[PDB]
Amino acid sequence: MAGHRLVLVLGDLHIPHRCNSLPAKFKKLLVPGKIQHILCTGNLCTKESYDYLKTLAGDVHIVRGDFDENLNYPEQKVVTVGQFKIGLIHGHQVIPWGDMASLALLQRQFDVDILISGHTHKFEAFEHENKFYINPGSATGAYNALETNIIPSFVLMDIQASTVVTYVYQLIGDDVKVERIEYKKP
Amino acid sequence: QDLMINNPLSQDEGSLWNKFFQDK
Repeated sequence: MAGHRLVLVLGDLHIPHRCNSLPAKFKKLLVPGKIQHILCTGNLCTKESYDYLKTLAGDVHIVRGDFDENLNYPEQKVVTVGQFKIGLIHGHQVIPWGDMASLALLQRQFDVDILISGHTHKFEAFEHENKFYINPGSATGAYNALETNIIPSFVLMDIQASTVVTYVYQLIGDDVKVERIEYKKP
Repeated sequence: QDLMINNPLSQDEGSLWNKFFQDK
């Protein structure tokens, strides 16, 4: 397992106004000393949650959600991890939410292999036009302005060579379900 | 293929990732 890069992807926590904490079964998995980078879609919404992320990994990347208190977070970011250029945006900018053509234009504009967005509180992990799209969902299962019964989720990317293995963690009541999706750069 | 065991955050004894982190 040496030479892998593990990247946590999460957001739409909405602590403390909608939720008080990540779920206990998620905190049991999210332990220090494993994850190298964190890419957060935003909506923390306060420093308490940022400080929590810093306990998991030193390298924490956040973009500005519509409800974040911290107006210094950037609107969007592009990072390179391994062979992959990765875009990050919270996604309230996309109307209607999750709109494929909108996201595909961002992919082009950012010039990224993988585009990460949030806002919908619905996980996504799929390939379109040989690019990869991720949405980690809401790690706390916070409601959104359209939806009340949200499954908590987060994502972990395992990046090695020209492959990313994307793990999706979902809390179904209080049992965890994991899914794996592989993407290989063309 | 049980992804509860086979994922990088697995806390399962049998997990290869778990084994990897144990070595420190």
